[PDB]
Amino acid sequence: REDMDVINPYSLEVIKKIPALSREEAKEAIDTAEKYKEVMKNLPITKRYNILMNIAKQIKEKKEELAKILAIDAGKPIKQARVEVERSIGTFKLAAFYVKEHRDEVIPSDDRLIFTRREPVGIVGAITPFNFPLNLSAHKIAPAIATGNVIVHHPSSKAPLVCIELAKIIENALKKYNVPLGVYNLLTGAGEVVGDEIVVNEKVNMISFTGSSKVGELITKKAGFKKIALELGGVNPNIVLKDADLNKAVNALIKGSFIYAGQVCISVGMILVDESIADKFIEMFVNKAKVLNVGNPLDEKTDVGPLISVEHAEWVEKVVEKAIDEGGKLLLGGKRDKALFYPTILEVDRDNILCKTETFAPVIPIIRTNEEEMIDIANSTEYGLHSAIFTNDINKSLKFAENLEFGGVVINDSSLFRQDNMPFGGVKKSGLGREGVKYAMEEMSNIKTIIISKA
Amino acid sequence: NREDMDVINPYSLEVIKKIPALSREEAKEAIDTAEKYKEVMKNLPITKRYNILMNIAKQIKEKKEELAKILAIDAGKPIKQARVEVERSIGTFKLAAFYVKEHRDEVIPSDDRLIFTRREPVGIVGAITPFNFPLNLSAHKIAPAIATGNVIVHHPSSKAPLVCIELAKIIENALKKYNVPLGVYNLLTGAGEVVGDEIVVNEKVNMISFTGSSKVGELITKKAGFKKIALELGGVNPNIVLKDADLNKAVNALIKGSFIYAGQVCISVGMILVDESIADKFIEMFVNKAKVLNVGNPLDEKTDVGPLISVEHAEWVEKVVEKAIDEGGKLLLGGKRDKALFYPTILEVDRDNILCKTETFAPVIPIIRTNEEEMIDIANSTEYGLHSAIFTNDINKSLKFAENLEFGGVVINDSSLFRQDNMPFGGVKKSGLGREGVKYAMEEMSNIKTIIISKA
Amino acid sequence: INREDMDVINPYSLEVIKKIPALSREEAKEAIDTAEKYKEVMKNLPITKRYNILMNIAKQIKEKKEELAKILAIDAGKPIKQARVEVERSIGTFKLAAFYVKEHRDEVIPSDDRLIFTRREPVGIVGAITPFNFPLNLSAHKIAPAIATGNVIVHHPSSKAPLVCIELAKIIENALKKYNVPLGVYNLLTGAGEVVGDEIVVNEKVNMISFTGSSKVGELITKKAGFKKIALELGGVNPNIVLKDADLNKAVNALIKGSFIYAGQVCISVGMILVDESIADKFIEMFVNKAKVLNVGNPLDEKTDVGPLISVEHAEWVEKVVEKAIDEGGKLLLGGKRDKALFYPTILEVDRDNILCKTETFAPVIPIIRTNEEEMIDIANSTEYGLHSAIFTNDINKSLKFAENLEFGGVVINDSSLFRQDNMPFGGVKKSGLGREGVKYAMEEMSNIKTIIISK
Amino acid sequence: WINREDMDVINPYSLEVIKKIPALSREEAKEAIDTAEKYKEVMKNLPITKRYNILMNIAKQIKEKKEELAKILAIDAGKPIKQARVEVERSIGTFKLAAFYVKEHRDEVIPSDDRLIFTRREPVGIVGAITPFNFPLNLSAHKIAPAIATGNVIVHHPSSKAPLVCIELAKIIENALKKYNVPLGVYNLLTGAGEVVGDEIVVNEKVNMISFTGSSKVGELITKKAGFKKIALELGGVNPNIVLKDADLNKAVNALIKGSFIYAGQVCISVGMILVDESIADKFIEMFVNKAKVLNVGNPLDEKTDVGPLISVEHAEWVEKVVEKAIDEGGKLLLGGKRDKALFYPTILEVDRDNILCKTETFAPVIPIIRTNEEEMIDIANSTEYGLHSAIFTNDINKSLKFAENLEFGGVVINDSSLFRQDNMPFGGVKKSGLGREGVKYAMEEMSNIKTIIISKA
Repeated sequence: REDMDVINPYSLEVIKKIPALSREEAKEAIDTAEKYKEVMKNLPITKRYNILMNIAKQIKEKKEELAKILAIDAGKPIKQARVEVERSIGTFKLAAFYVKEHRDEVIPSDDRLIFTRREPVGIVGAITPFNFPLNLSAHKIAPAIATGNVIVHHPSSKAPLVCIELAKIIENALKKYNVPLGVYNLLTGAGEVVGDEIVVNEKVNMISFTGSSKVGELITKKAGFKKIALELGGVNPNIVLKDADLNKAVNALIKGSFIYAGQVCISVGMILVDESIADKFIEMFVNKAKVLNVGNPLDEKTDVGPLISVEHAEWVEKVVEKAIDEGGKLLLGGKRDKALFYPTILEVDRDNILCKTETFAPVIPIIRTNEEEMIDIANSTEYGLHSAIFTNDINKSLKFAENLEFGGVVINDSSLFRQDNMPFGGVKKSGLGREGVKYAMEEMSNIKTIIISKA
Repeated sequence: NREDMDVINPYSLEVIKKIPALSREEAKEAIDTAEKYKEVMKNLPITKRYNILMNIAKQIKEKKEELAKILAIDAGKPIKQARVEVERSIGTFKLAAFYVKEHRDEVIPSDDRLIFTRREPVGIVGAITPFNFPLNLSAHKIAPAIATGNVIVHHPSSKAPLVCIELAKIIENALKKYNVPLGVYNLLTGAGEVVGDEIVVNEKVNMISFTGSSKVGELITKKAGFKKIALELGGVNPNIVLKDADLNKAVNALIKGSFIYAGQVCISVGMILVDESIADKFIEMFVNKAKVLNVGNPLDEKTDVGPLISVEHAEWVEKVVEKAIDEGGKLLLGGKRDKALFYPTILEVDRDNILCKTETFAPVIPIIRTNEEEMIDIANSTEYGLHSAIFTNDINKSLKFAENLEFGGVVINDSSLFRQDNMPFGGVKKSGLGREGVKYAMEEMSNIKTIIISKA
Repeated sequence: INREDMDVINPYSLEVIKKIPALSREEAKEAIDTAEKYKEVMKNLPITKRYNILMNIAKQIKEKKEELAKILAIDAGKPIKQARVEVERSIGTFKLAAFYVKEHRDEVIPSDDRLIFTRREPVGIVGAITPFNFPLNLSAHKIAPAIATGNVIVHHPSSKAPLVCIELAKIIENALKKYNVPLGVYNLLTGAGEVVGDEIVVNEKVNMISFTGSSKVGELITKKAGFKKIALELGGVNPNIVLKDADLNKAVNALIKGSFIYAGQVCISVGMILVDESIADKFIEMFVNKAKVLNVGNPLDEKTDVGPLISVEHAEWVEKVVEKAIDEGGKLLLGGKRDKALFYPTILEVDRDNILCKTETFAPVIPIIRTNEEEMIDIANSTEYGLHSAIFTNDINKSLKFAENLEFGGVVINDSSLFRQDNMPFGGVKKSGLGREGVKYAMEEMSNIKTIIISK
Repeated sequence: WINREDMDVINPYSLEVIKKIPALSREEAKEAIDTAEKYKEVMKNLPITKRYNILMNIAKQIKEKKEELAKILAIDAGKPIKQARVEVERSIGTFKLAAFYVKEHRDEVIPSDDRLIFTRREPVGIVGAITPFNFPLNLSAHKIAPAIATGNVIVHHPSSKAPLVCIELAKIIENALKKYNVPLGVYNLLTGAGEVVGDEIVVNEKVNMISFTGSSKVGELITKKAGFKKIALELGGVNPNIVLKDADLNKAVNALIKGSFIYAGQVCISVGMILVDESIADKFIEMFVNKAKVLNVGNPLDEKTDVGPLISVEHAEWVEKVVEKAIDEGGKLLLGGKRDKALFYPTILEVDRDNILCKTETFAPVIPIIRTNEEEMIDIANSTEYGLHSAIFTNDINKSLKFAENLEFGGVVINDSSLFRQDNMPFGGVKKSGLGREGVKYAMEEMSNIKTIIISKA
């Protein structure tokens, strides 16, 4: 069927039309998935390894094609798209490694052998975002397959095309190794229908959701008796102490601020800079931001592409307007061409709307402050995903690292840093559970404790 | 200081004393207060946590016989079993002390970056504990919570709260000794549906750790909201006896599993599935051992089986036994009651019997004779998945059953009742979320922080 | 170099395949001095570069699989189907090393006001001395973890089948060049074991010795190595136990594999079979009948099950051991025949006192002892060795009792002693070894821990 | 033999003979090992609960005898009483930690299709423990506690320079064994000449593992004589402590005073040299000498004593000669350089990188200070044959990490001296300073062998 328009966020053209499943169709797919739980649960290690490795092989073989899809559909600059594709290859490969290597444990006992075994949770409901639709899908699908789960997967309608390609890739791997196709199910359509059904359905055993904090919170209220993993967003504070290497902090913060036009859960949300160096930092940072190439994601020279929709870009514009109304000083940008939003920098105080709002936009509030106020400002939000500190001081770096109420603390690089094999996630309203393949596999399985009593 | 709620001796039915019952508004105030102490708990040094935990254990040891007597009087637990529970609780606190010092974080390899993890408290842990092992099951929530730097709001079951009140005084003594504000640990007594519910629902509580009925656990998942959730629920635990089982050993093990604490344990034997070829011999042997059990006063040293926790429960169990007999269940022993004192009761039934899908929390044992190829299916046929057991000397069959039994625990050659306190413990399906055992509970009661140091 | 000093022999035809360099001690010393110059380069090689080199080695091996397999057949006398399996394993070993460079975990230890963490660093120069029998995968098991852990390598391969190691050395050189690493980080040193291998053992610049081969040589190494880390993978007379309740068809098939894979020239090959008296006749008949039909001949033939022993010299010696075994009262049941180095599957029934029960023959010569259960553990543990043991039984209690009481680095239940999953920790106790292999385990042997303490 | 009075035991402060103890012949050592062999099965099969109980009871007895044991350290080892108490407290902790690891140590399961693969740790057999004079109670505990925990029989030679606390510990172990009905033959204290009794433990083919703590010279000879045994060595070094120009000087001085002068410098991780940036060298030296000046040097039984005597007059005389040589080579004496029998006073010299003190482990309160530039420091620090502990004082993130990664040592301490050891951390040296790691959990791994068990499924 051809139900739902898929849009190129740069040109605004309809790229194509895809199926939008009804709630009853979503229920049907879940019923089908349930029938294959036994097949997946019993799939040998060698078979899961082979499937995961073959998925990585196909992605590698179609790397440029997949990167182009990310550029056209997600608006992702082609150089950045290639990086995401490369990461997705790594993710499937690492899950293949862990099928073979994941360790269970033996616990000492007099006259008993006590050991653990991990078994699938059953049906994993994977709900993936528009921004890194390929690698973030890989971060749910790969550990799910690794742990013998059946999958129902709803991708974001804002950039579904790479996920459709991944589903075909998965289907090929499954066919190659004689596994029924019903073990993996891509369900496209409205989030509030298909996504909602995955969350609510009593046959689904676990929800793994990456996306907005608002939606994540709603899931906790509607999911019922299921395991729940949430990877949400935040307003990620990046702190520049008076002793920081300023050139290196600027370069790091340009990346953290403007990669994928700020549409990353760990994008820079606010910069707190010591008053003594604030003028110099601000000048250096604005000057570097000025020279970024803003435009067509398909162009090799493009640094910053469009936001995912005009509707979102319009919303960002109003937020920047509100920020200026509250006394924010515009230092760069604040301009918009349809969905193409230009790098925008303001100096604001800690009470500004931008300090409390995740904009998913290339909009950067800078707060000049004393060291004594920084931790309090950094911790002042309802979120707690990533934070960062730039300093050369051992004592200060450790004090900040301990006291920052965040799932991740980065020293001398921006909040945007994630090494794919590290445990990754947020506290407060920013998440539940940790991702990264090893960690996701642990969430996507249940422990069985086996006790053999000795005569 | 309020005398609101009766506490009952389930053997004599006498009111032992009256304790406070907090209103919802009083529970909210207590949670608000606890919130104030999150920072002090979070920053308590390792040495201080260690010292607090060891001193709790020391105090429990000192009062061991006194605490055991309270379990007998208040929970109806035979004194020999009460002493075992107290000893376990000492171990639980000491193990938490060990882990505060020994729990390991990790380093992830990276070119030109130092990446390592750190565990931090979840914040306020809401601990809701059951009447059946109210001392050690409280220890299994409190000890790891203190170890991981959490503030605690704790609601104990009203059916046997007295030992929890004594433990609270003990914790208070330890906190005073090491100059920690008392507000870091809070015992909130009263109606489960008022105080326990408020702990579950309140937005300031960061994590719920509940042990008790499956029905209540299910409801908690719908009402908790944005919180970490650990649930230790129940089940109808199938115990499987194959053709080749050592029958003497299986009988002895299953007597314990069936009748310890009058079957009021989440991992108590809920059904026995026995091979047809040995069913007659097994059943005769099993009934004959159950016949000689001493039923009576929990304070008596020779007592094997004490009362159920309430008359109300005993009356309900009686009804279920009646219904089981209505459906064709064959009464082999017991089926008699003296107020809350319920006698060991054994029936032969088929897989469709009400007892095969009802958690009775009672000394009532359905036995199904069947064939091997049916056993896994019957075992897996409930909505629950806590513990299962198999008695066999066959390697291939033991592994087949171990893999295929849909349970959080599978016990080979001992009953479902087995739990070593330092093992990961918990259920699948409607029997739980998360694992207990101090090391595992600590992992649930903390969040990971990933720290990345970028090198030149 | 380009010198043609030492004959390399095809053990089937006994023809000289070619001549290779035989390094002098002074040339070995010179090579070790070279390796020393590159310790700093290797120690600082980034993770990505180590990963890339190891994956590229696996890629090239895969691309040359059939060629490498043919070399094993011609040089080691290994039947071609078995040769392919070795090559396949070696690809996996390099790949697994690649993944552990990325995933290996260090730890963080709790401390008030201090961050304490570990860091693994290379031992420095790893001296690898590899055997003739699995020269490719056993070289992979030393080289792959060495590179992963940032060590320089000096490697002496067995002169009895050095050709595949010369090919692996070229593959290593290609990978090093591709990623701009000096070739001096890996050095293949061919020649006499007692000259070149000995220099590696004795040289004070070598930091660790990893040796796989004869127990005699391994013992010598402990006396000659001095102040170095030492890992030894030696042999044994591996006992395989068949209890009266074993699945006989399965035990026979498993034991045919364990007895006759690579003509018994494996450190974990079946050294003796102990069989319960009650089933001894049936077992022996079944085992002899399966052994009878094995195809003995040219390893290049796809049909061949059993190729030649590695030398005429060794085959002559085995023949004398068999003669002595017969002298002692051994009963010849099959074979005993020899054609140059081609030794036919040979089976004797003997008693526990026979020379075969104490002698590692590295040959297709299988002593069978009929006995009772209670004597089995004592017979099995009666040697100076302790590599692998196996037991065939369906009995849980007996399997657990034997597993605990067998004095061996490995205990295999319901498969023969020959079993080794490449990712399991592998090695021996008593005179059979020091340390464990398998990539993750070798990486630990080939690194030193650094504890770093940051005081706050 | 228990009644024999063969060998003098000396108080290093008064030089008085405290008492005379047995010295076993090689043949008596052989017999003790033969007898220990007979109890290998008993120890190997001792239940977890029994091992736990024995370990906890040893800890309980040490705690009940704390003051007495501390006094023995003062009198026999010359250890200031305040430091003796600390050692005793650590030893209680070591036995308790072993108790918890008997219960908590984890084995692993490895994935396999249709196979259950798991590991089991089993004892090495007979552990030959050879312990030093300097921390004779806790360093004995660091070998005994893990050995018992892992089901090994023990033959234990304590240093004859301070054996009395080890005789006391042996009685304590005997009491615990008796209490829990274990034969006394599972643990054997063998006193006498190191070159007789220690040598026999090293060479005897029935001993399965050697764990030795002491001089690097003796450690090296063990590697040449042990043969086919597992070997763990905890040796010494000349431990470099580096003070960068951005260091907190007050903190560095306090930390280095402890590291330099605790137990009169007779610690394997004692400060061996201080490298200090040229730019701050004068200020640091003045502060360091001034704090060292006010240390109380005297009778270890006095509560006020900071520094007691060296373990022997022989050693003190040798140290005197080394200081003389250091001065001959151009070393500038800043403090001390004086001896009263075995009582050696805090001694500080400014020297260059080529001075004898930069290459010599003195086990004495003698501290060479070398002023240099930052870029020379790693090379000077790494220039010895040893590699136990190093330290760096700095507030700079990048520099701390650079030094931490490039210092060729088993331990690197940032902002405390080389003397730091948390008992639960893996502890040991590279180069000539060791093999293996101690710390209960780590020693348990060294003192056991892995068994891999594979259950093949149908």
